[PDB]
Amino acid sequence: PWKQPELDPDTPSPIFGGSTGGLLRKAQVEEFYVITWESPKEQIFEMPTGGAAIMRKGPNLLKFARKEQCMALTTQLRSKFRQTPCFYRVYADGKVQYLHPKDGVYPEKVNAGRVGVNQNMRSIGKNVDPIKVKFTGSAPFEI
Amino acid sequence: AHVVKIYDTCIGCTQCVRACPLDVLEMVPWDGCKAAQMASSPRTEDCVGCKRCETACPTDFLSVRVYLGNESTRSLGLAY
Amino acid sequence: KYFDVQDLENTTGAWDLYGVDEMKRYPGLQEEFFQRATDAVSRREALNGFVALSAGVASIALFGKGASTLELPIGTKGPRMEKTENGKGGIL
Amino acid sequence: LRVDPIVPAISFVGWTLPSNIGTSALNGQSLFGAFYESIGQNLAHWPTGFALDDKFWLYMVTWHTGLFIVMLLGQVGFKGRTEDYF
Amino acid sequence: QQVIQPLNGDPFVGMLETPVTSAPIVANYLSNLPAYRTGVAPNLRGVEIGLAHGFLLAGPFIKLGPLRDVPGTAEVVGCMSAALVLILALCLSLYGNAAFQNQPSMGKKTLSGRPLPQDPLMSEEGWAKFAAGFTVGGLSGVAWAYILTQVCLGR
Amino acid sequence: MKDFTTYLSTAPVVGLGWAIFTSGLLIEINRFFPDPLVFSF
Amino acid sequence: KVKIAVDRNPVETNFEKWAKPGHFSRALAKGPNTTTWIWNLHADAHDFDNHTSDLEEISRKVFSAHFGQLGIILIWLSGMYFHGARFSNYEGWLSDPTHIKPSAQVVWPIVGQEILNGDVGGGFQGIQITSGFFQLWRASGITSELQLYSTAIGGLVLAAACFFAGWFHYHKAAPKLEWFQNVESMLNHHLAGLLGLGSLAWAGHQIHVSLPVNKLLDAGVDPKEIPLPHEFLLNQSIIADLYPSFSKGLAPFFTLNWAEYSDFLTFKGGLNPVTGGLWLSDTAHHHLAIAVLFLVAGHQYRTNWGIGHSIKDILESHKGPFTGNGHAGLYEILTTSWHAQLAINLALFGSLSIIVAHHMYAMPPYPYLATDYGTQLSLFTHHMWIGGFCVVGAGAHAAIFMVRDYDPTNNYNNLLDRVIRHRDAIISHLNWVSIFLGFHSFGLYIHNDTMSALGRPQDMFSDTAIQLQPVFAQWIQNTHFTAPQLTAPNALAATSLTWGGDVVAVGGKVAMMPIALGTSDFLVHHIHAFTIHVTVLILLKGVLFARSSRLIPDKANLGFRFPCDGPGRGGTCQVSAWDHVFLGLFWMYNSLSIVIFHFSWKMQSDVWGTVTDSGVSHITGGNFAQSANTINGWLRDFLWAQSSQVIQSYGSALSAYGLMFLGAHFVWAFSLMFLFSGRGYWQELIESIVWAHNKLRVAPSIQPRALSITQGRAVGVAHYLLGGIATTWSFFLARIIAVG
Ligand code: CLA
Ligand code: CLA
Ligand code: CLA
Ligand code: CLA
Ligand code: CLA
Ligand code: CLA
Ligand code: CLA
Ligand SMILES: CCCCCCCCCCCCCCCC(=O)OC[C@H](COP(=O)(O)OC[C@@H](O)CO)OC(=O)CCCCCCCCCCCCCCC
Ligand SMILES: CC1=C(C/C=C(\C)CCC[C@H](C)CCC[C@H](C)CCCC(C)C)C(=O)c2ccccc2C1=O
Ligand SMILES: CCCCCCCCCCCCCCCCCC=O
Ligand code: SF4
Ligand code: SF4
Repeated sequence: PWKQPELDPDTPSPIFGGSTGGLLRKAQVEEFYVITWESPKEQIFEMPTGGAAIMRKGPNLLKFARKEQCMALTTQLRSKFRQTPCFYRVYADGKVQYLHPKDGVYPEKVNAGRVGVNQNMRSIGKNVDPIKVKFTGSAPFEI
Repeated sequence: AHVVKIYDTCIGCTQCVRACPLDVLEMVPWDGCKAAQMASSPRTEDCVGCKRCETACPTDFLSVRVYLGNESTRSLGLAY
Repeated sequence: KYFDVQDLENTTGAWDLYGVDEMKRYPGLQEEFFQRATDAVSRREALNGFVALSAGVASIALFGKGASTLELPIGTKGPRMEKTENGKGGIL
Repeated sequence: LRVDPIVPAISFVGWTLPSNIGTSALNGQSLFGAFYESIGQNLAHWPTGFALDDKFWLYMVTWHTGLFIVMLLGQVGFKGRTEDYF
Repeated sequence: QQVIQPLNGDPFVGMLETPVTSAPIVANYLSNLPAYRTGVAPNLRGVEIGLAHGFLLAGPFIKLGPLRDVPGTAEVVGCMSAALVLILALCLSLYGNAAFQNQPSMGKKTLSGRPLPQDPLMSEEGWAKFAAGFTVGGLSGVAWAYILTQVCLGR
Repeated sequence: MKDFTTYLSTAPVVGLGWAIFTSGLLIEINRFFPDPLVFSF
Repeated sequence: KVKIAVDRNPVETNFEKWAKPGHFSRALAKGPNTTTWIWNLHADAHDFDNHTSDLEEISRKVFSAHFGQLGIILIWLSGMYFHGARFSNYEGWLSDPTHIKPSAQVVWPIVGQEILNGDVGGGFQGIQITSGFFQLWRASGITSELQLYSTAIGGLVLAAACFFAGWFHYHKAAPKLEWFQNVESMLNHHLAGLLGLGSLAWAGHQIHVSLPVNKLLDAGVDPKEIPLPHEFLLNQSIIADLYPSFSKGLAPFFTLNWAEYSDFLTFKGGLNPVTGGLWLSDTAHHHLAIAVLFLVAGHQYRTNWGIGHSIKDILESHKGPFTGNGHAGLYEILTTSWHAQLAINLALFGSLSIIVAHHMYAMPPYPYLATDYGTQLSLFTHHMWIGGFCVVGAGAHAAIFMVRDYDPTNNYNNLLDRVIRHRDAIISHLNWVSIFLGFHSFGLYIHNDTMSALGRPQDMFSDTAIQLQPVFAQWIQNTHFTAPQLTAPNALAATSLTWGGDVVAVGGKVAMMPIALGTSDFLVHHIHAFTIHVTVLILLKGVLFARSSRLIPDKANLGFRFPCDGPGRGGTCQVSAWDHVFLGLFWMYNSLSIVIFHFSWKMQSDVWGTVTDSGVSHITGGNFAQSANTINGWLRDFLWAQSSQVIQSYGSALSAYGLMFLGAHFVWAFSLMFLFSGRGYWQELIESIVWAHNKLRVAPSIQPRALSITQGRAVGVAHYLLGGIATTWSFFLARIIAVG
């Protein structure tokens, strides 16, 4: 956002019984993600790993293994309870990385504060043929 | 990972950014369409390849393309 | 409190739920008997060489298959054999 | 956790279930006593006890079902008294 | 008042403490077993594991086999078990020379789980040490099964 | 009445008018005229 | 509180909606732009949940659809009665049940087709039927064809009444949701009224009209000289002559001297030696007991008079220490969702059909049914297939409920939440059990194959060599045989002759002979257990992972019936719950085919045959124990040794079975085209054909697209199941009709 909110521990995690689908040996050997949000009341949400958990009042923090799980929980909280979550990626060493939203507004807005990347000023269909890009290691779209 | 490309025939409807389930695409400002915004893809390393953006693309042909390539732990969707 | 950044060696699942540490299991000098016994094969190349030389046992073992009297080398039986196979011809 | 509720008084059912098994004298003389006399000839490592021995296997299985179901109900009813489970 | 709950107060992990694992009889028994012992030397661990396996890999091989009906040959049919434990020792050494590669050392994560050190069995030389102990133990266990099966008395 | 006659123009007009007509025509031809292997020339 | 909430005149009765074909869904109202609209119109015609979210409207729609189904079944039943009344030889078969074959269908002589009208005997020629309708019409007294004619007319009248009831309850008097949610009242009336009063009325029919079959028809009396059923009902002397207890006249029933009705309420453990079926007096006493049991069972729940129970209270009063809450919102789940009830009902319905299949061949209940091997094998096989299809449907609707009507708010720590919480442990254990059963149940067959091929027959799993005997089933068989001497003193003999020692035979042919068990029975039983575990694995995985998996965390929002989730994560094809049902259907077919094969070969080699003075000779050479241990034994002594009748069936009366045999093979081979190929290939090929039509200006107005991804899978599985089932059908029917 206006400043990357640094992820901090000692946050009240939601009450949940022990699940079975989550945090394997990769969540420790390689990397894992963590989502934090703010809840205005006490409700019961559905975790993307099994049953349902409740929403503890105040801050909330959950940890997952894949970025898709955190993104799924993010869109569920944004379309069913009207919240504003944010998740990070914790590496093996302990390097926290801000992930969503990077610009901090939302990824579907403009904000005029980001430069476009991976764009082709030509239209699809104007790409050259496979024969032209031979032994060049590159591809028509990459060119 | 996979290589995503956005062509100039984009209309800026912001549907691919809404259909992406891994926050790969974004909307940057542009000066070549009526909406004055074009999609981009900064988090290409997080592309998984489900091709939901191509289904969300309304123009013919698709302005966004997902060319599959090498696979990593993130692009293979592995949780272990 | 459910997640910590620095002491991540205890919050993600890095545990040993079945292991105890002790320097005693076997009785005195019994271990010494097995130490000297297992010293020769202690290395990787040593054990691979042991089983590689012990692999020739199958070759030698097949030669001494006489005691086994396996159907293979005992005979094929001259009296009864399928040299009358088919009805169109005596042999073919 | 690590303290699964067991009372030494739970043996009261497995020990008070047998009297109740000796009651019926209408057929043979008793389900349990018949189980004891029929198993009595199959205790010194005898080959007998084949499928033809209707008095050993059947009485064993029936008597065991009665004993296990009453031990189960006894533990539920005894330990259920403190957990507000009448 | 349930006998099932999460481990260490954090439920987002896959391992959910169930009665089977929670059980003290199961907890202490698994810890007593020769593989989970970390302080004991690897050679020693390999010999105990190899003794039990070399002994159990004989019986089902000597009763059911190509020469299970020939009286004296049936006792001699237990040699295969020796060939089996030999193949087992070879593949165990093959796994040790490739699991803990020289490039990959500790592989990260010190592991807390109550004040105690990383097992040296996971080292490069530790797996070879274990492979040795398993080889001597399996060969010795097969030989004991064959010696004991002829002087077992009224077997 | 207009709705019933327009309902009768969807699937019955093609699956029960033509099918019944063609099947009945071929069957009555093979019934009055027995089994035809040539032009009877 | 339980009242009759009706809402009169909610939907008009016109043909305006019949004009527009797509009107139930808001997506098909735009019309057909592409050919996929037609297939969407047919696939969404009954998905009432997709029509609206109104539970009252959905409940009204399913209530009228039930009446439509009842009218269809009644029309089919009336057609069978009318065919048996006019185009059959029931009167000729009634005087000679051991020599004339049943037939209730005559074909018209158009192109050839006279050959099908086979000489079934009795001065009649037609298609030989294997439905058992003649044996059923024998069991409840029916002598002439006038009664069958009257039954057909009465059933047609009832069918018209059911169709009128459906129209009435959906357009003129539709009920309300508060009326549909009275599960206690519905259970009370279904247990007390439907089942209980049905058993009581059928017991009364067996007590009065089933009298010729139990006393005059079996005594050799000509069916014409037998008195009409109303004479036995009115005249008490004519019924007192047959059974003397009828002379008492309702006095022992009300004076509690039931011991006087011991002549027509017998408890005989066995079969009738003159007919082969169960005793009619035993079946009557059976129905009388069942009626009393259900009548006392229908008074459990409380409706409007205080006394009774509350299903919500019974469920909420069951909380244990290993299941957390348990049964918390099960009443809310089972009273607001139709898919949950449909899954439970379909599971129990399919399992009940399988029970019916086993008990019918075990204890034959109709006269001259055990000596009709064609109808015996046919009825067993048919009931088995219907049961398997229903269980796969139960596995489908459970996933449909879990995807649509599963709210994670009313289920916090109940059984459903705990089950969805440890789904990984459940699926992994079922996976291991499946693999273990496969190795230990199929490796024995492959091991016997290799041992027989290598010239070592003494090293195979057989009765002569190293054996495996099913001692538990042998002990249960022995227990059931010696059971009427100690644990059933009032029973005359064992409830069945499957484990007995007395072979019964009617007309020279064996009716019910004792069944022995050996090593091959152990091997085939483990084969059955293995295939059942794989089918339950595929279905249970689909149900437990239909909501959200660890690979695809947003599988709930994707729907129930979807193609895949793109080529990401290496590929996610058939990850939907619907795809698991498609895979399951395949495994159910593979399981039930082995079940019916085991039945047919075991019966033909160990029970059926013909008895003579010098022993009993079976249908086959009694090679079930010496040829079932190897895979080559099945392909050689079952499919190749049998089916020779189906093969040589040309020019005979059963010539349609060879045509059905070859035709079924083509349909199965046609399924592979839809099952292996994709969709892009067909779409590009269709594009080339569209160019050819555009060159001649014959381009269809509705642009011609290829089938959907799920449509191709659906078409392929439908063609596959049709081809395989029809192949086994033609083979079974031709073999047992030409041999038995
Ligand atoms: C002639 C009297 C009549 C008339 C004019 C209508 C008219 C109407 N009905 Mg209605 N209905 C009737 C009788 C009638 N119904 C009866 C007897 C029943 C009880 C079954 C119902 C139950 C009923 C329900 C539940 C619903 C309607 C609905 C409707 C409306 C639109 C549906 C439609 O297009 O029909 C469909 C036209 C057809 C021609 C359907 C024929 C299907 C037949 C019965 C199947 C035959 C089986 C087949 C032969 C098997 C072979 C297949 C093979 C593969 C095995 C419409 C205004 C719907 C509605 O109100 O919209 C919300 C609604 O949901 N009706
Ligand atoms: C489940 C399938 C199956 C089974 C049960 C068997 C069984 C057998 N086969 Mg065999 N076989 C099979 C498939 C199978 N086969 C197939 C598919 C082929 C074709 C490729 C063959 C080809 C074949 C040949 C050529 C021969 C056999 C032979 C044999 C016999 C001795 C073989 C042997 O080495 O002993 C068994 C050795 C073992 C190591 C068994 C281990 C037992 C495990 C450990 C279970 C016991 C522990 C268990 C996990 C309990 C848990 C304890 C708990 C505390 C954890 C034996 C009875 C030989 C024979 O002559 O037959 C008499 C022989 O020559 N088979
Ligand atoms: C026995 C199985 C079977 C059958 C019948 C077919 C049949 C066909 N394939 Mg095919 N195929 C099969 C297996 C089969 N395939 C398998 C296993 C594969 C590998 C996956 C393929 C892969 C394949 C490819 C890639 C292609 C074909 C193509 C074709 C069509 C070729 C055109 C032709 O020959 O004229 C017609 C031949 C027929 C046999 C017509 C069958 C219809 C008859 C007349 C019955 C009509 C039904 C009758 C009127 C009753 C209807 C009522 C009923 C609905 C109740 C044809 C319909 C090619 C194609 O599309 O052609 C343009 C093509 O591209 N096939
Ligand atoms: C003792 C009274 C009684 C009886 C005999 C029945 C009988 C039946 N009910 Mg019903 N039910 C009752 C009371 C009763 N119900 C009450 C009080 C309620 C309110 C809680 C319900 C609510 C209810 C629902 C929601 C449904 C049924 C259904 C059914 C049918 C199940 C079809 C079947 O499985 O095979 C058995 C088939 C037969 C025995 C054929 C007999 C056909 C005749 C015509 C049935 C006549 C019985 C009828 C209830 C008489 C009173 C109506 C009168 C005004 C004419 C069956 C005929 C299902 C259905 O609608 O199917 C159409 C269903 O969906 N019932
Ligand atoms: C559940 C079915 C059922 C039915 C329908 C019957 C029916 C009958 N049984 Mg019975 N029975 C049954 C089961 C059944 N039984 C069972 C399960 C057993 C035990 C196994 C018995 C054992 C048994 C014995 C031992 C005897 C009978 C007998 C009878 C007959 C006379 C009984 C009688 O007079 O009672 C009373 C009848 C009534 C009270 C009449 C009903 C009232 C009428 C219908 C009211 C209509 C009036 C209306 C308002 C106005 C008229 C309309 C007009 C103006 C047009 C009768 C036809 C006797 C017999 O054999 O008959 C020869 C007899 O001896 N039964
Ligand atoms: C009590 C029985 C029952 C009931 C009421 C339902 C009801 C329903 N099912 Mg279902 N199901 C059942 C049993 C049942 N099912 C069984 C036994 C199976 C296992 C096979 C399934 C498997 C199943 C699946 C996989 C699906 C459903 C779905 C549905 C829903 C919509 C279906 C539809 O749109 O109809 C449409 C009507 C048709 C498609 C006509 C059927 C045509 C068949 C396939 C041809 C069969 C050929 C015939 C036997 C022989 C013809 C020969 C030829 C020569 C003419 C609906 C609520 C669908 C859903 O989305 O749920 C929400 C879904 O996809 N069911
Ligand atoms: C003949 C073809 C075939 C075969 C052999 C299999 C085999 C298998 N299927 Mg399968 N399947 C098939 C066709 C086949 N399928 C088709 C056509 C479909 C489409 C409907 C499916 C759909 C399907 C599904 C959806 C699933 C399976 C599953 C399985 C596995 C279950 C394992 C088990 O419990 O039994 C035992 C396994 C075997 C007996 C394999 C044979 C091994 C023999 C004994 C060889 C023994 C080893 C040998 C001696 C060593 C060789 C030495 C060599 C290396 C030198 C199994 C390995 C299930 C699964 O994944 O497992 C949980 C699963 O869910 N199948
Ligand atoms: C013959 C059938 C198959 C044989 C082997 C079956 C074992 C495979 C599955 C076991 C999974 C264990 C997880 C239990 C999950 C579990 O613990 O649930 C909890 C349950 C106790 O729960 P509560 O008392 O808290 O439940 C009370 C309330 O929930 C009431 O609704 O414990 C049991 O199930 C005891 C039965 C153990 C297993 C008995 C096998 C049941 C099969 C049918 C009966 C067989 C009896 C012997 C006949 C031969
Ligand atoms: C062949 C095929 C197609 C093409 C399917 C088509 C074109 C459907 C054909 C439907 C026909 C037109 C229905 C009518 C059939 C005959 C015309 C009936 C004969 C009647 C005569 C008497 C006139 C797919 O779209 C497909 C999709 C996904 C997986 C596999 C496949 C697949 O295998
Ligand atoms: C479908 C509409 C008609 C529904 C009513 C059918 C009435 C049929 C009544 C029985 C008719 C039998 C006629 C038999 C004539 C030949 C008699 C010889 O067996
Ligand atoms: S393929 Fe999937 S993950 Fe990749 S950009 Fe498109 S929607 Fe996002
Ligand atoms: S969906 Fe297509 S047209 Fe719309 S913003 Fe994305 S790339 Fe541009």
